[PDB]
Amino acid sequence: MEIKRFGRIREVIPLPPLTEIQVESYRRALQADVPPEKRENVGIQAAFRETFPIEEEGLVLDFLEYRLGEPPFPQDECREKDLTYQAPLYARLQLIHKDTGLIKEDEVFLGHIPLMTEDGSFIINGADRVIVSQIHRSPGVYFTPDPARPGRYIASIIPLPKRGPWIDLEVEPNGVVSMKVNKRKFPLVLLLRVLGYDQETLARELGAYGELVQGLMDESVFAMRPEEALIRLFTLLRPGDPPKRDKAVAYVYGLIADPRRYDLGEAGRYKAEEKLGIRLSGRTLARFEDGEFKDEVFLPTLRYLFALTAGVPGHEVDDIDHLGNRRIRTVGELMTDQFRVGLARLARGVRERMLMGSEDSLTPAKLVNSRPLEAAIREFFSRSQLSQFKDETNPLSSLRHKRRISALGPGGLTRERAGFDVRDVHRTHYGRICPVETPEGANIGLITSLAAYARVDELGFIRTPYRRVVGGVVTDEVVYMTATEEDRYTIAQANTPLEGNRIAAERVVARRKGEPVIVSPEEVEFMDVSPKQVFSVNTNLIPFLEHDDANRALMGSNMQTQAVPLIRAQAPVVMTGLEERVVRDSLAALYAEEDGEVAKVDGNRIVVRYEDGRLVEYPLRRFYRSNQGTALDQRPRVVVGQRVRKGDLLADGPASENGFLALGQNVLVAIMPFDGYNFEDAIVISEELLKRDFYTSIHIERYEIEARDTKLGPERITRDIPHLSEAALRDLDEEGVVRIGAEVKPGDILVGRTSFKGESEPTPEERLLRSIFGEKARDVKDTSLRVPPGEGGIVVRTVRLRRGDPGVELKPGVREVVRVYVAQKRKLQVGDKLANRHGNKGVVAKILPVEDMPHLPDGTPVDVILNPLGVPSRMNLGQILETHLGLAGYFLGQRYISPIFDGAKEPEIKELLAQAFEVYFGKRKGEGFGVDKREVEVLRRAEKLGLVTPGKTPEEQLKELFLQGKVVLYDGRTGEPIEGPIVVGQMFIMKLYHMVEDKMHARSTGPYSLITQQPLGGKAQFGGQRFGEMEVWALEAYGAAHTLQEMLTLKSDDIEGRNAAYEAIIKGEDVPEPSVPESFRVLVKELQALALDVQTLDEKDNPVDIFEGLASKR
Amino acid sequence: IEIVVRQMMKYVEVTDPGDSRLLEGQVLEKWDVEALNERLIAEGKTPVAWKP
Amino acid sequence: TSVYIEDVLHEFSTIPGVKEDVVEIILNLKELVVRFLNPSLQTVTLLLKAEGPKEVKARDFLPVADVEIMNPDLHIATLEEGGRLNMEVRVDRGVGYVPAEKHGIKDRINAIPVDAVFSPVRRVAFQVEDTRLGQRTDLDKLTLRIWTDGSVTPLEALNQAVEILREHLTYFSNPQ
Amino acid sequence: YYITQVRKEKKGAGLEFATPEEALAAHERGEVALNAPIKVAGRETSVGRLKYVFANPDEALLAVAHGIVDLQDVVTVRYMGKRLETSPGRILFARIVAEAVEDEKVAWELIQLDVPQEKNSLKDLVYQAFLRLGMEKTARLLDALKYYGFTFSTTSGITIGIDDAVIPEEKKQYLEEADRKLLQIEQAYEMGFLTDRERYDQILQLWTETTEKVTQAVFKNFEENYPFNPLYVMAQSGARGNPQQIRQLCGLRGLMQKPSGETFEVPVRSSFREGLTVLEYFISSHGARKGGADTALRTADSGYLTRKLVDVTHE
Amino acid sequence: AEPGIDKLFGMVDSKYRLTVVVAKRAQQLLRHGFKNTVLEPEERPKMQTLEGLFDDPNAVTWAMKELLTGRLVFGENLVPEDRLQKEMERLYP
DNA sequence: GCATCCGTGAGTAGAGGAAGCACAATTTAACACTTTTGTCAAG
DNA sequence: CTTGACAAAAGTGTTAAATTGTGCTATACTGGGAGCCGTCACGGATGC
Ligand SMILES: [Mg+2]
Ligand SMILES: [Mg+2]
Ligand SMILES: [Mg+2]
Repeated sequence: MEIKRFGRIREVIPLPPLTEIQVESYRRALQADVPPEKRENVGIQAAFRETFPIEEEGLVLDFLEYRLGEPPFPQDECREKDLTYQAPLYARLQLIHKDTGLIKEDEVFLGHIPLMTEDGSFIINGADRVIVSQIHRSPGVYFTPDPARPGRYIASIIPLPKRGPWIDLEVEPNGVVSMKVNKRKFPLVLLLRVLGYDQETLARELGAYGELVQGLMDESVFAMRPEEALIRLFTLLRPGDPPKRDKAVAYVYGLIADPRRYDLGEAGRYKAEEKLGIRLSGRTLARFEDGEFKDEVFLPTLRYLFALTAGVPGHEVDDIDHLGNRRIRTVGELMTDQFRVGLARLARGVRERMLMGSEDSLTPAKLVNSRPLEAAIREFFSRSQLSQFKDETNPLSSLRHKRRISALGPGGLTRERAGFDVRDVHRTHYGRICPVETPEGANIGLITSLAAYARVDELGFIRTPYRRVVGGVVTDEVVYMTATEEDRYTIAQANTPLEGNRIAAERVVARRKGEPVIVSPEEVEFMDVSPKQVFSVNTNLIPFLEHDDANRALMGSNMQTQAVPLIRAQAPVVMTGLEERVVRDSLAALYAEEDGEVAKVDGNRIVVRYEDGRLVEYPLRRFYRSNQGTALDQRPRVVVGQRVRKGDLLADGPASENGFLALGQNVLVAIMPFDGYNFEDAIVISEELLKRDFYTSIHIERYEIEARDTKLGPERITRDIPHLSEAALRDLDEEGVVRIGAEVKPGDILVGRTSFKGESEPTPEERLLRSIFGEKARDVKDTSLRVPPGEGGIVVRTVRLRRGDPGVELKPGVREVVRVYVAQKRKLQVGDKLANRHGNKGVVAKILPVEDMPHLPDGTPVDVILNPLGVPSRMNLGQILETHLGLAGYFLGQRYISPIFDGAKEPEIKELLAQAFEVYFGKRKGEGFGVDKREVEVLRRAEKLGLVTPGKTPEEQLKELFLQGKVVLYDGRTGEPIEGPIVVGQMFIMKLYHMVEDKMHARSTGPYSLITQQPLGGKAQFGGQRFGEMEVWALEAYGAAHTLQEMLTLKSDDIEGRNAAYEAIIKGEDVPEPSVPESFRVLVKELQALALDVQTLDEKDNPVDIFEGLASKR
Repeated sequence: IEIVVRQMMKYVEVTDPGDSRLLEGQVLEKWDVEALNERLIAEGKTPVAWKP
Repeated sequence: TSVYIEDVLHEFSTIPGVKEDVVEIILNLKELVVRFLNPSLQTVTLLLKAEGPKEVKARDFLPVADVEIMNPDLHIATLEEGGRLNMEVRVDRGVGYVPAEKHGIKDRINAIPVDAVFSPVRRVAFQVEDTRLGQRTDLDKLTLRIWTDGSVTPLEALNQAVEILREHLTYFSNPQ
Repeated sequence: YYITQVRKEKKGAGLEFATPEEALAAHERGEVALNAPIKVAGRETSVGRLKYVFANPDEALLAVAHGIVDLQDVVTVRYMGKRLETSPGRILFARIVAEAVEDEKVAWELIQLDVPQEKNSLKDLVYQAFLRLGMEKTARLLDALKYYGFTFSTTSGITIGIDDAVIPEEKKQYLEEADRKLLQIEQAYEMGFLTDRERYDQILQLWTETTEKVTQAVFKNFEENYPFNPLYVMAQSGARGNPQQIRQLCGLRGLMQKPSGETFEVPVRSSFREGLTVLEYFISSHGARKGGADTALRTADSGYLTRKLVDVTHE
Repeated sequence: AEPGIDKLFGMVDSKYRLTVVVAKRAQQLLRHGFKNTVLEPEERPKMQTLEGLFDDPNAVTWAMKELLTGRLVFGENLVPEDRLQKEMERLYP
């Protein structure tokens, strides 16, 4: 099956590594392999040098270097034993006695740092997790207008999150310039005096504006000494505390000048220098030295504010949603932030220990307690909003998870308090953030995806590539630039016609600061690389995207993440060209390292002898269970003695076919209504799909149980369970565990367990019963593990962990734990959900035998019938064009690649359909068959519909219908043709994760809640359905008083009523009258706890007791 | 819509207490004050003056 | 209908020395075409013993009387040196499509039931042409095209279908 | 709808004759069509009404089974003592209602026979039957309507292809006219006659008018040349779609709004059939996101109103 | 649609009174084991079983059919409630 | 006329989720012994 | 139905050992520590 490629645009660079946002950021933070003397002041190395040295204020503790050790356990062992994949951390510290001059050095153990796997994830307590990148406002200096009063501006200084307070500079109506700090507004001159600024200094530079400088010229504080001004400022900041200079300088220096408390950031310092046109020595607002404060940023910020208000041409306001003002915090920065938090706590315990207890006899190891540091790191990797359970339904699911961008999390926005403006598609999103891939609902615009060609720079700003255009010719030089840098040029579109490298069009479509213009070739300065750089990886997998509405393209890209792997999965007939790279970068398949020869091929491992002579053996993951329950295994694709080149495929991974992404099947589709089984998105399929094992997938479930120590005695896992027949114990081995290979059904025992009965004398009726049969009560009871309703399959694995085993950390009191893995093979059934890449989805409602399906004149039946009424109002025409191209490939036996916005057009599709008709109809004529009597009838109507040309021969009119994608179709039930030609072709359809097998649930009675005594919720708990307020309104509008009362009392929490109702039904009686609900009794008691006397009365205002006299004091 | 609006016009405000214990500016239901007024007329007392 | 492989407990496993897993091997066994030469025969069991290295085809099954394999070149498994395959395959006679969950046939403890597709007919189509006889001009010409797997000839299948339709037409005889 | 809509032909369409034999004779020669409107002596008829005259509904439907006529051909049928001029499919619709309610005479008063059955006409039929017959008989008519509607849509041949989105010939002519008028607005702006604001408002008015003309050209083409087009039939019957969504498929997309609320000067001049450009696709995404945020952020405002209403009126 | 629902709605002034009459009649039939019915043997509702035709076990179905025959009397303050059950129990032990 | 304070924002489903020590009071367990309570054999 | 038995299961002091509750310590020491703005936006009621 050959592959045909469309398109004209030639890409000069390939896609970057698709997981480099995760992988490269975490390597920079750790610097694990860089020698200690060559390490740069980034990552955790920068955190060590910030907290150290620690001084008592004559003892000093200093930091020299660190190193990372080998992990204790491998990745697969951590998954099986529920461990964390980590590495020990060691620090090399020295203690110096200032009074004496004696030094001691030793290496102290600091704890464990989690390690990232090769694909870019973590193993935390045995589970795979992903750290999601966070977007937030960049630090710096910003100028925005005053919303209340026109012509006025506000200057803001923003540090890194939790690294200082915000500073506001505003010109008050009275003319006084004010500075607001921590919800408190005070005149700026008071602080501006502390920085040693006199009346002669201020008016020299800012006096060239007019009336604004007069508001900074108060003589009440101008003569005041900076020390007096310092104390006065302290009183305003925190009134009530005693004014002392020692306390005063501590507060002012620690608010704007302490590097350990205020941090502008590398990005913030870079932004401040670019805007104000200054150069900063540090990352603080002011610099304290020689016993005085010196200004660094306050003066240049004030000059910009005054000049902006005056109206100088060169000063403009800032757009806060501009992508040059928003930056990304990746996993390395997020981890390092918590590392610095926990390190500051460690230094706080060092200080309290070095001034109390054996001061003369100290060692560095005795001072350092690393418990605070380990708790900070453990908390981040377990209970952070950005640390999420990994999505691995298919290899594409995990790739998308690693490129998501979230505005939520600690230091971010909130879902409820986010407005419209922060959710919009900004013009700078072009080439950096995908405009279509986002969740619908409360998270729309707050979670997004990185563009396919984008990359995050060292300061956290997203850049996109462009090609340099000089003198009308396009060069291959590629420049990555940010949004702020991009605004200065005229950028042409990627589809601009070229004659080699020369621009051929006279009029060129271009962007200037985000808006379309028409320009001459001599005005162009840059060019787009490809149309693929505007969208994300998921959106780039949808062919004919230019013919689909964006609201339905959002559904198509999202649902590709939910497709489950199939045992006979195949690659789509029509592809875009990203299917190979997705499989390669997901690390799910196996490739050869260099040239060699295959020596051994097996279902478990492959051995390759490379041309240098060395043998490398590759084990294969087989029948592994993912986080979502889908089976992940690798199948070999080579034979013994086969020569391979570097990068050749060795074994396919899940949902791949010869190295291409394979999320479904290619089926024959007819577009027509069918007897109402297609009604409102429902789908009809053929029984022939089941016969050849299409849409068949494998799922694995895990079950667990524990044996504990109790006061009454230990629980025992055993085969000898009381009161059980041999039919129940048939599949258990001698240890009480089900044998491997057994078939289990609901109610079957998996692991047998007994527990010691609690001390309780029996009821009198039971005592007489035991006397009659002469049976002695046992001391243990059945507590074994059984299959839940609606589940089952084949037992494929057992795991047994015991106390004392190496690496096993069981909780106190737990003796052993047993785990059982059960696998089932699922075929397509009524109630299962199907979808295509253009957003068309629906559940299977009918399965028909093969002789019932519509069929071609040569006897071939179709596989799927889709309703044409779902197309017009959704405006997703891409599925129609995919069907037309799939019809040509069905007869020609070829597949196609059509890139988005540069691909297959109708004249090319119609030229392929003309070749396919010559084999679809020319074959018939050679075999000795003409035109059917039934086809002549359909042709007669077809020219009354204006579909064919009158006067042509039947063969010529059948070809006219084929070029429109339509054929004559016969009815399987009657043998007569459909009255009009029907669109028939080949389409790629996926089977989604949502199956009716996992969702059907029912309940009669079961567990109840503790306090309210109402039924529990959830299928996993065997809970009932919530009958909420709006449901109660519907029953009231119907006038169904007795039906409403049953749900309120007899079926939720009337304890006496629900017991009597059950006993009446099993006796063949009608249910009795209900009584007071229990939750009303709770409300009365809770109101009495609030010292409120609530009483129920009768017609005569006499009290009525609703507690049966159980709560009345005699 | 007319059922909802009828509930929106359910209250009145006292402007003249008359021969009653009500207070000027007190808000009460229109049904109650009309029943109170027709009782006062039977016993020959000055009625209450209210405002919608 | 059912397969048993020595040293294999279920179908979600692998065999040392064998490239394919049990699921793939069973998918290959659903393509085997077996012809019974005796109308009274209802069930047979085919035995296979192989040692690698070799590609085992359908012709490696041991000969059985009144049983013929119609596609001897069907690939089954690939054996590497050190690999062994010792299996028993049960072939039944029936009609229609029967999932493995409905029959659940196992000859021994570790056997694996297989979904059965009993139909020997692969594809059917019929043509209607316009013929004439003297003055009459609107007459029909009928052609039937039948594709089978070889165990039953198209002429044999046509005769059996005509008898099924004739038998059903006798049900309209006695009004109760 | 598909069985109660009649056919129209254009071959004869205006020819005049003297006797019905002359009109019939021209039909076999191929000069006129079965449903083309002609004039026999003074009235307007067709060949089908003169050629096929049926004595009862059974005879007309037996002729359909033999393929003599279609359900959309207008013929002469005798029914309930009157000589009607309708199609067999409209007679078939009348029998569906008559048997469902088991009263031929009352069912004859409930229906409009001379129009295709659309969403509104079918809704009127249900309400009148509820008034005259009650719930039990109305529920039986609903199931009969459901049964026959599904049966006839399966065998009629309704499908969607790329060529069913027919491009009118007037779109090219309209887009050329707008280019000249737009180029004239720019000419007077350089002369100082108009400012920036009124030049902005005039460009929007030109594109608002052009979009409306394309919308009418799309539907005029369907009702004149493709009256059985799948898109046209779906919208006219009320099954699916409105003219605004049809224009985007067959005509042009139109003007788009910026995130601030302003509208881009250049519209999107391509339909979904031709395919948008990359820049056009990006421009359109601003409004798709805005619509999605309105749905999510304002369902709470509506549901909060409902709870207020319930708690003020529940007594 | 329930059989004869249009005629049932026309026998009462309020639609909720019909539900009250039906529900109380069905309780009477259940309590006396269907021995107090006003239906003739050829009018009794039936259900089809693998073993043959038997009496309909649904008491609500019986009550609706009885009410269509015109042999039941309903109203308010017809008889003392204690005296009603005593006589009905004596007639149908 | 305005500054300050306070309560409100749709439904169902899922699926993960850092002191010692000495010494007095008090409670509990061990161990016998006395008394009560069934069985057995008569009878 | 009542006697004589007969060991056994249960009840009753007695006491040593775990277990728990409480007071005490003498160089001189004398006012905390974490926060830290897309600070949510709008209506109603109260107090100046
Ligand atoms: Mg969602
Ligand atoms: Mg077969
Ligand atoms: Mg005639």
